[PDB]
Amino acid sequence: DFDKTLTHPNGLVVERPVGFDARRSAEGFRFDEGGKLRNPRQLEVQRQDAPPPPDLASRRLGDGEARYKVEEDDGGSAGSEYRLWAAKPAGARWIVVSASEQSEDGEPTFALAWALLERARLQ
Amino acid sequence: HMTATSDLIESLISYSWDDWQVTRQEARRVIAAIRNDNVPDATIAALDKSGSLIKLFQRVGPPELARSLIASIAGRTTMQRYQARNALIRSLINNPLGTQTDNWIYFPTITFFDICADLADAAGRLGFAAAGATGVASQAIQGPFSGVGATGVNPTDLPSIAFGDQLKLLNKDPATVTKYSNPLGDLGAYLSQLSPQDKLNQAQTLVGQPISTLFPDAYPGNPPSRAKVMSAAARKYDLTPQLIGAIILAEQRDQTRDEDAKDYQAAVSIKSANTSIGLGQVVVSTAIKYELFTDLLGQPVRRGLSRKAVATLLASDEFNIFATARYIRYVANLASQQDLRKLPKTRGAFPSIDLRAYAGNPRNWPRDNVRALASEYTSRPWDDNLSPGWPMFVDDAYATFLDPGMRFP
Ligand SMILES: [Ca+2]
Ligand SMILES: [Ca+2]
Ligand SMILES: [Ca+2]
Repeated sequence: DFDKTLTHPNGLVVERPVGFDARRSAEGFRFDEGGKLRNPRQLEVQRQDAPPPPDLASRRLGDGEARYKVEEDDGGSAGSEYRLWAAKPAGARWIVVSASEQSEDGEPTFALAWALLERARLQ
Repeated sequence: HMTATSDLIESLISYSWDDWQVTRQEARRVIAAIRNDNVPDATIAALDKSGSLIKLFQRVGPPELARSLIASIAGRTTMQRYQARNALIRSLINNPLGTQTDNWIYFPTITFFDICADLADAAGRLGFAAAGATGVASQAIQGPFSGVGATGVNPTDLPSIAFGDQLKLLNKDPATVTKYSNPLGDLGAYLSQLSPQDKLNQAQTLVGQPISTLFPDAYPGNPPSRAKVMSAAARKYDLTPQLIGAIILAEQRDQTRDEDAKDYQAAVSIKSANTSIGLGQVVVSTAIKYELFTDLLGQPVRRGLSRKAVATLLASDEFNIFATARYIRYVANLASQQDLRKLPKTRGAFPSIDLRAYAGNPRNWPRDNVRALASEYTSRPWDDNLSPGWPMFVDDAYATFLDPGMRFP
């Protein structure tokens, strides 16, 4: 499910999901599903100083909690576009994952994105 | 919505003649259904919606079967885990005994559930949920390398020490103390009588066999190899499985079946002895003080474990390997904070020691770091009092793990 450990100069550490291509971004890593699929999953994980917007849904995640929202908009023949945005605290800062994929059969679970958030850490 | 598995379990409970207990055959069928279910969360929701989930827990009676059922559900559920846990709590009103029997007598039933749930999550997250065996166990019952590392015989499964011997141990009869203690005196002499192949065979036997676990049904299938668990712990603590292996192999050479029996039995006796237990010979009070299960169990479960429960967990190989690795990383981090000028005897024994290097991975440590850490794993760490023999003994084990014939998954 995950393979290599990746370390950003800002201190974000995370693992690459198996079968995804990784690139470094300004404050973390972007992951794009490999191959040339019709409807690939896209994930981003970043360190962020600002908190999440207030009053988002909460869920348990590993042994802390995360604030999140899933949005939907019009897509195409592969289904509606869905996006997860989720954040957890990391000391006085935050780690944020955002993820996207289409579905014509309802809201995706975003299981992979949740797992990536869970294992991410700052040092 | 119902599931195939929920429908099957409901059919069995509804048909069962007795409303207090299903048959052992019915129970085994329910457990198999749960373990083969591809939608466990949905199944648990369905069963809880109909009121059947509590019935299931209330009616699967013999502790061994309750353990298999509970460990299976705890380990397979994610989003519906709390529902299952709650139903189990509701069930306990009419069964205060639950799973708290035999080797599991120091775990309250909900603690058993929570351990299983946390262990399954950790095995999935840290990468040890499955591993094919690549080594076979020794049948040795005496002498060096006849403890659990060689044999796979869990210390909690060993027969009660004979009454005459328990008495003698209490009284400190010298021959009996000897019999139940570390088998080695002259460490070098012991290594001298093993060929290079004998050494490799010991290492391969140690790491290749399945973990001896107290929670086998927490895993998706058969328990993983020790090697798999060691690789996961190495990744978690920025160590290497070779270093972890070296430390454990040295402990296990200086270990016997009888020492395992004493180690565990003394720890859970009325004396609550502070013995060193299991693969890495972790001291009970050290596991508590340094929270050595931090990466496998959540804080609330950990803080609730009794001392005898902790001792019991040190006898489960995966808990022990993680505790061992966590403690090696503790000793290395502590070393990195010391002043070498205040450690003249350590510098005298290990003159190429590099304290700063300890903060990073063992691949980049001087060999003197490994030798010094071995002294400070058997003995109190960084007190400038060294074990004269343990460094060479661990260094030889490390050399074996660095042989090209030793591969970790
Ligand atoms: Ca020993
Ligand atoms: Ca011991
Ligand atoms: Ca010492």
